[PDB]
Order: sequence, then C-alpha cells, then structure tokens
Amino acid sequence: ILLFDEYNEKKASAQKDILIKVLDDGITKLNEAQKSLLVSSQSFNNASGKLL
Amino acid sequence: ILLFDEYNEKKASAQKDILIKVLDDGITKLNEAQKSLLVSSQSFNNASGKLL
Repeated sequence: ILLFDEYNEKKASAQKDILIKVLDDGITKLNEAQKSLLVSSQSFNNASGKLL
Repeated sequence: ILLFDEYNEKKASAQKDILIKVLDDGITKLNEAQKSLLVSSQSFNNASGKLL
C-alpha cells in the first residue's frame, strides 16, 4: 500500500510475486487451520455418545 | 508528457519504443539536412574563384 502510492515501476514485478506468495501461503495455512479444528470437533462425538 | 503525468504501466513499453523511433528518425533526418546544406555551400566555391 505504501510503496505503490505512486506506481513503482521497478519493484512492480516483485510486489506482484510477493503479494502472491504471502496471500497464496496464508490461504493454505488458513485452510489447514480450519480442517485441524473441524477434526478436533469431530473427536468428542464418539465420547459424547458413550456418555449418554 | 501528457500520458505519463502519472506512470501509465500499459503504454509504458510503447511510449518508449515510440520516443526512440521518432527521436532516432529526426536525428537522422536532421543530420542529412545539414549535409545537404553544407554541400550546397561548397558548390559556389569553384565559381567564386572563376569570378575573381
């Protein structure tokens, strides 16, 4: 947001590559977080039955 | 001067090529003009002598 107040022609190609990696990365990391959590939730299910 | 008040990323490559051609071109054209003129000047020289 800062380096491209006014278009920076030289860093332009990197900034793009960067925006991609960091975004792409978090996107994956974020996803796995969710799956990890969902699976944890599923864990209690069996026990929850045995309880009843 | 106009189209690049603020850098125009798309036309950037053309503008460059253009600036080159038009400049390169006139540079040649301008040169030949001079030579043409210089030679014209040289023309009178022989006659100028015969006169004297």
